[PDB]
Amino acid sequence: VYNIVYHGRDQRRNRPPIRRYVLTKDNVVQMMNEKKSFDVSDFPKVYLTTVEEDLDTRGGGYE
Amino acid sequence: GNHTAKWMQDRSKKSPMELISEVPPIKVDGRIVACEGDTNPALGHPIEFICLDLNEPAICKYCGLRYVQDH
Amino acid sequence: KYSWETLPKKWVKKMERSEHGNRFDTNTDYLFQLLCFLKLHTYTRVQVLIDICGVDYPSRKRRFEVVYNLLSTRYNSRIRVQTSADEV
Amino acid sequence: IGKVSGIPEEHLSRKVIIYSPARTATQSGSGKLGKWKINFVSTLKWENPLMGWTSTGDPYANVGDSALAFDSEEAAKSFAERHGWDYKVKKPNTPLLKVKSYSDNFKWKGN
Amino acid sequence: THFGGLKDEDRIFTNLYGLHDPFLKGAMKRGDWHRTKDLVLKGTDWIVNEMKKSGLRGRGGAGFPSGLKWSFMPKVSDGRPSYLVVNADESEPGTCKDREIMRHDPHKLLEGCLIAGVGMRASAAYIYIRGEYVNERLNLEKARREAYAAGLLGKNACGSGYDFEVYIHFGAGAYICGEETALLESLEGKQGKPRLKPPFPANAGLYGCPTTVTNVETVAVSPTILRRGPEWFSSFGRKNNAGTKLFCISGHVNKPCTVEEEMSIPLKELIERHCGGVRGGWDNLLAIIPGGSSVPLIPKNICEDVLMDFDALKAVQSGLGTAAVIVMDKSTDVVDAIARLSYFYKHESCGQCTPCREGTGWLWMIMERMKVGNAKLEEIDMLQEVTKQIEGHTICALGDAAAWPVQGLIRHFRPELERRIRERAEREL
Amino acid sequence: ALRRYPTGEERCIACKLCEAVCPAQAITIEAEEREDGSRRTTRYDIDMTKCIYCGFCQEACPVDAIVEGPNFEFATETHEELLYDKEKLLENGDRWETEIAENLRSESLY
Amino acid sequence: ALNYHLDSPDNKPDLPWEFSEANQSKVKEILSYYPSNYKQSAVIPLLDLAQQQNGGWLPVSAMNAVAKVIEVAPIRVYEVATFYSMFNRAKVGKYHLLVCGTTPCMIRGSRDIESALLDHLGVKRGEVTKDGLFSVGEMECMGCCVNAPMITVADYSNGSEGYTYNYFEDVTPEKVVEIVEKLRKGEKPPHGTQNPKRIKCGPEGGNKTLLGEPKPPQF
Amino acid sequence: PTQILPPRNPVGGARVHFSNPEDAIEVFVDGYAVKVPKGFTVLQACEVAGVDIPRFCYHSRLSIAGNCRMCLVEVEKSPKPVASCAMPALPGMKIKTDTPIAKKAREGVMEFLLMNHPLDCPICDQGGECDLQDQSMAFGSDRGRFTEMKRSVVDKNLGPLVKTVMTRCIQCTRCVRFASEVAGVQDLGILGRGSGEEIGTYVEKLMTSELSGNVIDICPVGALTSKPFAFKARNWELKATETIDVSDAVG
Ligand SMILES: Cc1cc2nc3c(=O)[nH]c(=O)nc-3n(C[C@H](O)[C@H](O)[C@H](O)COP(=O)(O)O)c2cc1C
Ligand code: SF4
Ligand code: SF4
Ligand code: SF4
Ligand code: SF4
Ligand code: SF4
Ligand code: FES
Ligand code: FES
Ligand SMILES: [Zn+2]
Repeated sequence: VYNIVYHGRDQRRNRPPIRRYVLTKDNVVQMMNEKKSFDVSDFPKVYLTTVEEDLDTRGGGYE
Repeated sequence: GNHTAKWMQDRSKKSPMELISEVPPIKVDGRIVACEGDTNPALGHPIEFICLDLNEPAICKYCGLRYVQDH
Repeated sequence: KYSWETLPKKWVKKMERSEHGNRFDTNTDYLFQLLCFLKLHTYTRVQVLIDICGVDYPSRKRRFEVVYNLLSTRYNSRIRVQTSADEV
Repeated sequence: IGKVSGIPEEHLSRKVIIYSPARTATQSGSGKLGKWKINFVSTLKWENPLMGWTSTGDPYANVGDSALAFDSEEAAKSFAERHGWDYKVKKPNTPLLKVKSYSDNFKWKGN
Repeated sequence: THFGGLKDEDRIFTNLYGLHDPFLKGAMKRGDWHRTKDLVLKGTDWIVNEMKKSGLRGRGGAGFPSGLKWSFMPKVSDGRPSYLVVNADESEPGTCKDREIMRHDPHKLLEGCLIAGVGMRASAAYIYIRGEYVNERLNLEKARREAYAAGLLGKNACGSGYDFEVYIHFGAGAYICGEETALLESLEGKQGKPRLKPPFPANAGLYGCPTTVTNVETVAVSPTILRRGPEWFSSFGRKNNAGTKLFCISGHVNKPCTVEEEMSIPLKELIERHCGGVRGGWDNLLAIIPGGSSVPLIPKNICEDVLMDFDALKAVQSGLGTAAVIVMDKSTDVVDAIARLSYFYKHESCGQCTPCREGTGWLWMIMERMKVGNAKLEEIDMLQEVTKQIEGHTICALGDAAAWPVQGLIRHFRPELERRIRERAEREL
Repeated sequence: ALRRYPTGEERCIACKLCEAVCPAQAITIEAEEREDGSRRTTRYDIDMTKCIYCGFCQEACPVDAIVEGPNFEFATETHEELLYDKEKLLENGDRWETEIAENLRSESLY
Repeated sequence: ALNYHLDSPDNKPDLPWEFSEANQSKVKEILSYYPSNYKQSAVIPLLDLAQQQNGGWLPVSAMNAVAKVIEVAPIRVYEVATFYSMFNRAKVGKYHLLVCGTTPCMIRGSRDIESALLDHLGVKRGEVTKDGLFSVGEMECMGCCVNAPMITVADYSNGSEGYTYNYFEDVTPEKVVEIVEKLRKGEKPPHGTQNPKRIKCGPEGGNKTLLGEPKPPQF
Repeated sequence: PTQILPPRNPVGGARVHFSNPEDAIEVFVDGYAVKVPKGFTVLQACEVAGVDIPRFCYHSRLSIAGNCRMCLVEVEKSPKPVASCAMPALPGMKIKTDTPIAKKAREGVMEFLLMNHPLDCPICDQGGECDLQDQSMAFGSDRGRFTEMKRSVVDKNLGPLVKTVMTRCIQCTRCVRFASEVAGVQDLGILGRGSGEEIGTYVEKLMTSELSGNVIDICPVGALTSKPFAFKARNWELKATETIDVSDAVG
């Protein structure tokens, strides 16, 4: 209320600028050679969701 | 009036210009007034501070009300 | 992102973003081939074309930009492959 | 790309003006410059006689200003030449940043 | 060492209290105009060098090292006749040390005009008397007519080959016009609105011609600095700060007086010795504004052992301005006093720049609320932040001079402000 | 309904904020310095048919000049009547002021 | 104090106004100080001279005459006349007692000085008395600070001749009312410290520093 | 790493006029060197760098002023935010226009300007086209702590062209400079000091000068507005055509 400094509170404009840098063939062949192996944890995790029958057990039917 | 003759074709109910030019100017103490609106600062216009240095009444632009110095 | 390492570099031709939803602005020729990838792939399984958003930039040379959204119900991620094709 | 664009014939013989809107003289701020806009003259606007409001007949009334703004005279000219309009590009008049300093207000008028 | 003791033969401003004749036949007896012909003949570079060697700092609020300031003036004259505006105008609250040089030995001020003029290659001196000093500028015009009739000033500087004439301008009641970059304009005829610093007065000041604005006390000790020893002058005060400031013990002292005394003097020693003592004893002291009004307070717990020199008072989170020490005892409403100071800075603010023009009326409104207690405990942090919004941004240091009293009041007597606010709260409900 | 100040004088100073905020561009406002000198709208015509009743005009208006009266019962036999004229039919809010002033006095807390 | 002009029969740009004799010479001298051009520099002294000549206030005709004498557009003279505080633009009577009001006076009873002076005279703050003689006007720091409470009179009775801007300092309510009565009786009270036992700007018990006879120090 | 920096062309395509290609001073605007001729104020050294520094009284045609401090960029080694409008670019000077000190200085000043300023934006003729509104909505703070009695000023009669509401006017002095310099008639003035500052003729004096209707475009605030265009329209309704004029042969 009495501390109206804005640039700290700002959200619209208080963001890092877009860093659009070009990759040339050298960079990507370097990256492909650097990627030696796809060990586990270099793989996207699965969104695990199984179904399970439940009648009214959550809270006892009372929420 | 003539401006008020553009939107009002009734010409029997008093034109708003006259309804505001017939209300007396409000005496006050200082050199600046508030005129927040009718009475409730949230149901009137944005508060408009008027200067009363002149002798003639200084109208509030938003509400037409008039204020005089009352020294 | 895993998807950029495996993907043939040529397929993500022009651009690539890294926030507000990641995108692979590709070329129109490699598009359905790129859409063949990210689907029918074990570690990138989208299977769900959410949306195909035409976007028109008159000041570009390739006016339109056919923004293919893609959801991955398996890995719970969303990729936005784009293109660029003018009026003809 | 004028014929495939579905625009009616009578609106592809239109004469446009590819200007760059000058800065609004009232406000000294350049945040709306450099956005070249085609200007379909679209002068024909009468007054619908029932109510006081106006009433255009040209389809290209507003889109010249609204939502159709390029970023360079080359892109705007390429656009107005694809569609087959007779564009007359009106160059933007830009300001000279003439050198000026504070200490010139307190200049000495010799004697 | 241990400073403070200045013997009556070491006070530069003799006839301060107007006991003896101020004009000629009364000034030559006090050594004024003694051998200025030799000094002018000793040259300009020698004068600047001896002023720098004497370590004389600015007697005015700026505190800049004089002499070094006089070396800023151009050496080769490119057609612009270098001027010398003397800042006689003070208008700082508390400051009468100028009022005792314009009258009561003004010939020191005129001889200083001449010696600094030959010092900084000047060609005319415009003693900008404060507007209200009507009797003072009448005495000074009398002494100027004298020094003109005695061949001291005008077409030959005291018989020497230097053409130097002193003209006496006088403003009209404006503390703002007193500023260095605003003196030049208020004297140029325009309003007393400061100019921005990128054109410095030494480069393009009065009439665009180069000039340096000097307070009367700095320009007026210049003669006796040169005639006596620059080593003798620098033998007073601490290492950097050196000289004999002319103080003005202003308020709430049982014997208020302006008295010349060595710099680096303990503030308590000055109070207890010369002006008597803080009304009701030193234990009755509440706060002290050590400089003029452009300086934060001293809450009496760092006022016992603080020295009235630029460096120490700057190190105590305050400033030594015109050294117009304003003393306030436990009986005053210190928040009301600082509210009246902020009202002063609201009144005497030429309004040229937005941070001061508006924020000073704002500071006055917040102070006239907090002196009753109408504020909220977080406004004391708005007031600090408002002052820090005013401080660095204004054209001249008046923005500072208006943010500093309130900043010091907050920093020191925040307990008292908070107490007034809480007492207002409990008064309600 | 275009509100009025208790002492006559249409509350609608012609800022054109509601004409700007209107999503459907229903409100057409033309302004003229009246002889009294205080700005007012020579033409304040809301086109109710071209209007989405979203209350943006009530929010955007600075002085609460335009408000939506709880009427909602104004089905008109002919379309031309449904176009609410320049400050004459929206000036019928004076009848609805007794309810509009109540709703505003109770909503202004939000 | 308005920062603009409201015409009046006493004060309007129609009225002819020009520096009287015994003041044209002062005008010529004041203009002689400053160079041929840049004579605008002399707007403060010329305006103060016009204020002294017209009995204490600056009519618009006076500012126009100063502008003609000084050769700038009258707006620049108007700008300087409204800026500087000493220039009264409405009549302040014959004396215009200026009582300082800054902190070094406020803490030393200057509010009581002003209140006593006001209730004795009977004017709000700056209104001129029905007698047309006196008027009170607050002024910021007047320099007279160690002389703790002060009151400056601006004798506008004669005009540019008997114009005395006296400093009555170290005053008290009784001293102030005495000064005002002795002023309305015609005579000129002795200015300076209204409190003996102290020399001007002195330590109130006899000065403690400047005692030895002045003499040329060892140069 | 093979980045793509934006072009960073001047602020409005402003042609930069070197008096000679030798005295080009090189200053750093946000760590991006720009070559500006000798004598360019920091504001122009930034308008060469595409950085648009918010200015209230600095007009390129008019003289340079410090009547407000809305620009206050922070140069590298100065103790206080320098007003960009008057600080001449020195070679090697590092201008940081968006550093927290610069942004806090801008917010500070835009609070002072909106402090004694009346809430006339709805009834202000220049409501949409306003430097004060568009600098508050872009560089000034989102909230105002001033809750007291704003100062108010009577409306001066400046003729049948310039409607004047000096309460809105921020006393940036731009018009009193335009009438003294470009219009050259010298009728407007900054009468008084402090917040009591009032812009206009001290005696009722219609601006007899032609070319003095442009003070409205000069004015960064509604205060000075076209009385003929009293309120008839808004900054957004007006469809603009870049036509020419035929009244006088200057074209
Ligand atoms: C806020 C402020 C207050 C000032 N007060 C005074 C003053 O009381 N007396 C004075 O002679 N000059 C005053 N000046 C002007 C200069 O700061 C400085 O005192 C003068 O130009 C040169 O004095 P010096 O040579 O002793 O440093 C003031 C300037 C500012 C910005
Ligand atoms: S507003 Fe303050 S800093 Fe700016 S010129 Fe006036 S007194 Fe100086
Ligand atoms: S509710 Fe109001 S703003 Fe919205 S469309 Fe209807 S008239 Fe326009
Ligand atoms: S109804 Fe509200 S927004 Fe529309 S013109 Fe009137 S005051 Fe402005
Ligand atoms: S100039 Fe007018 S529109 Fe702009 S902020 Fe001030 S009152 Fe509002
Ligand atoms: S009237 Fe307009 S141009 Fe003149 S000072 Fe005020 S805001 Fe600036
Ligand atoms: S207190 Fe400052 S002069 Fe009287
Ligand atoms: S416009 Fe450059 S600081 Fe005021
Ligand atoms: Zn109102």
